[PDB]
Amino acid sequence: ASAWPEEKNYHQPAILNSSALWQIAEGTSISEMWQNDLQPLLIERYPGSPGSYAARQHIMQRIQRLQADWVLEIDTFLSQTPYGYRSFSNIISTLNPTAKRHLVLACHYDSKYFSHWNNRVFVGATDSAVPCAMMLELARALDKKLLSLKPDLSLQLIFFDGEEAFLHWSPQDSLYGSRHLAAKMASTPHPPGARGTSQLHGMDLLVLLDLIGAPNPTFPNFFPNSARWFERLQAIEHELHELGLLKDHSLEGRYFQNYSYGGVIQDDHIPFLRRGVPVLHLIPSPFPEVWHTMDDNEENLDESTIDNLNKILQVFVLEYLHL
Ligand SMILES: [Zn+2]
Repeated sequence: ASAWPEEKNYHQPAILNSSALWQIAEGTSISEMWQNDLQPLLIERYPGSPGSYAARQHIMQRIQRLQADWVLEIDTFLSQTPYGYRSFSNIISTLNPTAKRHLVLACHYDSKYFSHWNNRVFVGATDSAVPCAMMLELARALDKKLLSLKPDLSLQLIFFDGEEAFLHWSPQDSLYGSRHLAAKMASTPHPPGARGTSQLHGMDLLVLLDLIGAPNPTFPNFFPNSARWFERLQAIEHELHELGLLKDHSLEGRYFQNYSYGGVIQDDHIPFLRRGVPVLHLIPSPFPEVWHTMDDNEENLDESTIDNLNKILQVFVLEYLHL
């Protein structure tokens, strides 16, 4: 039996030089993302709501206008909830569907349900409207390079529905979309016609973005089997910084620090991690101060920090895909 599922263990990045880094920093526009990808998502969008629908259409429309050969799938399913049976819909955007391996970027597009309080509405700006916009901006910004993909390795984006609990977190009330998708992918032969390999074996790495957008985030290196990739994020941040390609940024206050975090954090990566998928969890610790508060809004977002992370992530993806 082919040993292709092991290729991910030996995969190395094709590192960009100074000139290329300058080009990537120049190619991303934080103001464009702000107006075209983020603001339309800053609305109430808990599962089943009109906003969930509007968000899903926004995300799909923005991917569909790109030149790259994105194949969009809406994975809709039912699940029991504290409010009875309900419908959910994950959004999966895939380049080269039959491609055996894919680097996967992900986040959740639902917003935690909260009844309006004193005319305030919860829109989860950092949680996770920004991660959503960041993935859209990356697809747009790297569009020309991704188009060239039209190593049997390509890219995939997942926007999970129902990451949030309807009440407070519990094993059964939360991670609706990811628990469902992880199970579906684990039982789907891949590539097509395969005898004993699944879509999960095809996942080179799950890079999950969550709670991004607040000032001074510090991301810990959570897992040893993705530690070398965390290292690459550190190196990229360091080099972009040294080249003067980051804004209001210092090494003392770097985002990717030299520290681990032993505990467990409940999030969409769990169902994948427990089935063996390598995970690079881009969630900060501590969480943003506005976490699950009506203040997790646009006003409290740190623009230059988001801009800096767009450059780091875009460089990471290009290097991973050898583009
Ligand atoms: Zn949340």
